[PDB]
Amino acid sequence: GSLVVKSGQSEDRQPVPGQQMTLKIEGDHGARVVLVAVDKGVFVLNKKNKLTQSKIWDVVEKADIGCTPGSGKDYAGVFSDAGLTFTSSSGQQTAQRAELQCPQPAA
Amino acid sequence: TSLPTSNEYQNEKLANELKSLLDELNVNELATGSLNTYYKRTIKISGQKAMYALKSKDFKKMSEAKYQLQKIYNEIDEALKSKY
Repeated sequence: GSLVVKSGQSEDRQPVPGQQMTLKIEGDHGARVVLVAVDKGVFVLNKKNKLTQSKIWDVVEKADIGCTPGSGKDYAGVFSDAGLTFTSSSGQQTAQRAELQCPQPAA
Repeated sequence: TSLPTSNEYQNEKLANELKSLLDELNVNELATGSLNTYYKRTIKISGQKAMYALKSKDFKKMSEAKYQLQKIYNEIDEALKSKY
């Protein structure tokens, strides 16, 4: 989707402590939003483990069952490297795989 | 009689404006009693500024205190309406 947080006011820069201000949140209709406002000094002490959208996609890619940027040794290796199983009535079928992880490169 | 001169009438108009807000000052300071501590802090700070400005007759301080006291008054008005 698209969630955006911005100020409602368009002037009165640097508000006063305790002052009322308007927080404006633009986002897809029907979604539930959770908020947290923290002093940046806490992150100057420790900014580790900060969750973000990029690290979310990082965990998704780390759970991928595909192990090759395409191609393969043959038609069976194409599907087996992509993460697919193929089987036909004729007899042609994908290579057997019994491991969740991807084979490790030699490096 | 002769009519008042250039600035005497103007200075009186400003003072009358400040006197008006000061009459309801004790009410507004009281009204913040059930409001958040931000208002209670803000109005008592803005209150003395107007009080000193009136007895000093300083145009600079009387002008600012007027608009300073007017702003916190408007903040209280919105606060009471949204508090219901």
